[PDB]
This record gives sequence, structure tokens and C-alpha cells, in this order.
Amino acid sequence: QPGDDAVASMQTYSVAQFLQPFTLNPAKASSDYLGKWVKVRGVIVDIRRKSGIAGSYYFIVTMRDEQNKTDKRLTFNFGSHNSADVEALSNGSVATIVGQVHQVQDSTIPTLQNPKVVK
Repeated sequence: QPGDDAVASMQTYSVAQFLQPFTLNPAKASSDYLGKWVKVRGVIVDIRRKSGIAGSYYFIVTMRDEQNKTDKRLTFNFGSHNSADVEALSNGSVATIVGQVHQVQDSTIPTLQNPKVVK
């Protein structure tokens, strides 16, 4: 996972910007981004705790473009160990979250993994 100074050093994408390549070809985009970390800024529109498999639970955080420059939403999957970050977000509030691209299947939009709320 990237630490604070590595995070401050990354470019901030809008949701529209990060999703643009996936809109063109998600197979290609998923392959180009595989394993990479992105820092995406947007408005949180849903936060939800979910029942996991094998005793676990996790959270899905959904984000829309800050200026509605796309209607597509980006989701992030936070494990139970990062409930502090999830509990500090707010629906309707702008946030910036760093997350990792894992393989995108059965979908055209990635669900960012191992996320970290920046601000």
C-alpha cells in the first residue's frame, strides 16, 4: 500500500477521467491499470456495510463525478480492517480515495480494492 508522501505525489483523477478508458474498452483499460493505484476525487453517494463470506463483513463506497461529467459511478471495496476510514466519510460529501485496480470481470467499471481515504 502507498504511504502518505507517495499519495501526495499522485495525480488526482476525477471520476470521469478515470472511467474514460473503461468507457472505450474495459478489457484494455483493466489490463493497462492491473495492479496500479489511482487517487480519485468525487462525491460519495452511497456507503453500505455488507455481509461477507466466511465470518467477514466489508463495505462498499460508491462515488459519482463531482461535476456530473459522467453518470457512471465508481465503487470501492473496504475490508473490515478499514472501518475507521469508512466511518469518516459522508453521503453527499466530496472525498478523495486511493485504491487499487484488480481484474475487472462481469462488469465494465472497476471496484477499487484496498482503498485508503486521503481527504
